[PDB]
Amino acid sequence: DIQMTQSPSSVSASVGDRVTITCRASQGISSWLAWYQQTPGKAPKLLIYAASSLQSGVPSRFSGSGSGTDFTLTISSLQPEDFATYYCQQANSFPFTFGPGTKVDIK
Amino acid sequence: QVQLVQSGAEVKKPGSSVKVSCKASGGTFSSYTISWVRQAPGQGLEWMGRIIPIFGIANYAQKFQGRVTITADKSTSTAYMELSSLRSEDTAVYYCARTPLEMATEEGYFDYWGQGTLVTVSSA
Amino acid sequence: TNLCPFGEVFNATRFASVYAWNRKRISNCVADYSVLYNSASFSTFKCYGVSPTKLNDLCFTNVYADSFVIRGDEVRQIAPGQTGKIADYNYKLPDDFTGCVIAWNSNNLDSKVGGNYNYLYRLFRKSNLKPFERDISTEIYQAGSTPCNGVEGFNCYFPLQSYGFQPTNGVGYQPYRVVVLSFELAPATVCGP
Amino acid sequence: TNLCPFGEVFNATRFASVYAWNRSNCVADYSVSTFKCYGVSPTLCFTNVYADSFVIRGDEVRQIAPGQTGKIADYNYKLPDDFTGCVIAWNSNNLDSKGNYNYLYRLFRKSNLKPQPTNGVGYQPYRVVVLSFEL
Repeated sequence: DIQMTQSPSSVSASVGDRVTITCRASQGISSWLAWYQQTPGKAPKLLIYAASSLQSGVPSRFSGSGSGTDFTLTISSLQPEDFATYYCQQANSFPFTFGPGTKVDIK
Repeated sequence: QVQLVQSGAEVKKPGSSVKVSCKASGGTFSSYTISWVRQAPGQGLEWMGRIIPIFGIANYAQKFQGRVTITADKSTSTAYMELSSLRSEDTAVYYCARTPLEMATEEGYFDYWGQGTLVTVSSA
Repeated sequence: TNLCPFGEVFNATRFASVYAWNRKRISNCVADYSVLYNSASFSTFKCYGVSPTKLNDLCFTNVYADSFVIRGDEVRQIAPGQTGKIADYNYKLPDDFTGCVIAWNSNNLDSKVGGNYNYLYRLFRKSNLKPFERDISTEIYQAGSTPCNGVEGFNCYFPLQSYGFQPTNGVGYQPYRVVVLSFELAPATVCGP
Repeated sequence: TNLCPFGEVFNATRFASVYAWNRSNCVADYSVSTFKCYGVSPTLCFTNVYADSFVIRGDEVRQIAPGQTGKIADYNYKLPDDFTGCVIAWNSNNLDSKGNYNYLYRLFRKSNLKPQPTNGVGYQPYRVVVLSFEL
């Protein structure tokens, strides 16, 4: 029942830019978070868990932080591979909710 | 290198039920909690309900409670999701994802995912 | 002077689940344990602290027949000192035990076709039970760091879960109706000679 | 009290064969090309360190990644999934310009493992050291 909402989906970054995506939780979810990455025609791959612990097996570019409700995701350099939609979920309430989806893509 | 493999793209008429599976190839049965997540085409991910095969406890989402039941057949390590009375606009691509379990506490943050049974009611 | 009602326990129509084991008190009667030993229906019969063949030769203060139902894999841990799931969250036998443990097959008695979910046991508890403790209270386990204190959910587990016995289940995972006899060595009134 | 041979693994006589990489309880830092590191941030308790050193040209080095798989990676050194380590690839053409070498360029070795106009543009030798942290 925690309706999440990220930054506006329309994000335009050519290559190696800084694309920041921030999602805020309707209720309080402490520091729990799990940022994902929806590559086209593939399953999301976990990027950041607990909003501070970077998942093993993905570049250090995908970093995030925050506390309380306002949570952020920052990309140091947008490699051409990272042209995907990014989702965040909570880990406080059980009815897990995924954000609407911020997609970094060409125009 | 744990990988999860589901069934094919089930095509069933509205009002029926499906028995999509999710084989947890790799990892012991006492360290994952299979969680099923659905994705409508053009819509973000949606979560129905997890199961803990070692404990057997399986609590669902209030939107899907009763609507959806999940069974974890630990004998062959293939968690099963049953979509009872598949109707309305339930046509999506249902994933299965295992949240790591430490000791006896579930952790969330679905890391290892399946490929997705594209359950769609269409000629294609 | 009169015969003890061991048929009110062993021949009972049903046994309470393990997390709420029935505690029948037997006294003011003469007990004949031989029909227990000579019975060919018992899968197991192991007495701790007293030889089974001399039971109807001593005299006991009182008898307590802890009756419950567990699975075949769980009968092995109905013993002093041994730990596990049943012996830690449902029924922990004391280290210095002076009684008997009885269990027999009940596949055709309390295992209905399709799965009998009438029997419950405690997956989780805050700590191990003290010996001879009945934790009938069903409170949501707070496995995680979030004090939900309400409807079960993420890391909020319901402690009572069902065995789900089926006729086609394996022998090692079948319902064995356990009847733990407990004696104490004082005026005594549950003996014969 | 002690420092691990970070000044010797990155500075020695030469680099060993790809198949048998050369050889705890020290202090690790970062300010000792391709600064990018995987798994963990460059800026921290550790249990064991695995510094695999080798030499690969600047063209096939692009295949050294869990997401990018190729023959040069599937046959010689494939980075394991859920990698918790970093990688550093530095220029070695200047001090190792002189066809004779000891690197493995096999493109059919067994199977997939389961753990200056004259100078060529994609043939410039880059020395790559990948550090895998156990914890």
